Amino acid sequence: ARPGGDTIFGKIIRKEIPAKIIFEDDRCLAFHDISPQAPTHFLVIPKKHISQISVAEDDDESLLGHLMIVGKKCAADLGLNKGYRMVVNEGSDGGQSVYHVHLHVLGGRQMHWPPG
Amino acid sequence: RPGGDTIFGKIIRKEIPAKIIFEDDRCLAFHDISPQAPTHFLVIPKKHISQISVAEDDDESLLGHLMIVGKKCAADLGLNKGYRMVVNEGSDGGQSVYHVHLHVLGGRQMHWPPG
Ligand SMILES: Nc1ncnc2c1ncn2[C@@H]1O[C@H](COP(=O)(O)OP(=O)(O)O)[C@@H](O)[C@H]1O
Repeated sequence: ARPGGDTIFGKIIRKEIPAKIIFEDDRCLAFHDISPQAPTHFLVIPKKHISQISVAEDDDESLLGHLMIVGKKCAADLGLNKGYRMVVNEGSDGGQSVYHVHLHVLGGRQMHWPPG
Repeated sequence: RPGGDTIFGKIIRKEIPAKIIFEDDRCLAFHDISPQAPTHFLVIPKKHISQISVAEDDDESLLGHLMIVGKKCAADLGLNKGYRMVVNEGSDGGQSVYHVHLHVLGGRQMHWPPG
């Protein structure tokens, strides 16, 4: 197991391929999504490879919460003052495509209900 | 006031009924009264945080706890094919109640975009 894991996100974490990075620290990375579904759409990912939220450990609590705090801070820095939606997809019914935990943050338009 | 002045505060205080799934010292999980999937529940902190935008760095572990409780409840609700977790902020996010809440939806295919 490489730092960052074996998915495409591991290449982003290891800087092998570029991404438009909003924030980085020793625990996580936030970057814009290349297939945006809203005028602003970014991802916050842990540097630790957790494949899916369903396999997260109890002591990954802090890390998961950090993703959300980083998300909210990045949303504010990106000017999302009218609101936004955070999404985590799990497995096939959740529409998860990349098996590395990631938090979507979408805003800049009205989001509708249901959320897919 | 502890747990707040929203309907979710009333639920936490047991003043009105809810379809409670799980409780601990710091959070409550209950089925959404307006479900959008065959399983649709909420995980909420007992601490009244109005919205994710005002959460503080010291709330990190509590927020993560909502996600871990959500995953554990999803498993005990039979959701083995997946699910979607959602936090709405503000008007554009479609936030319905100004008390932080994590939605967990599954039991059907969730689609893209997520609203
Ligand atoms: N190299 C990349 N840079 C930015 N976004 C990426 C890259 N590769 C994948 N993505 C995005 O990663 C996201 C993965 O989320 P998942 O929840 O796994 O799938 P989807 O949500 O597309 O059905 C998608 O929104 C996709 O565009």
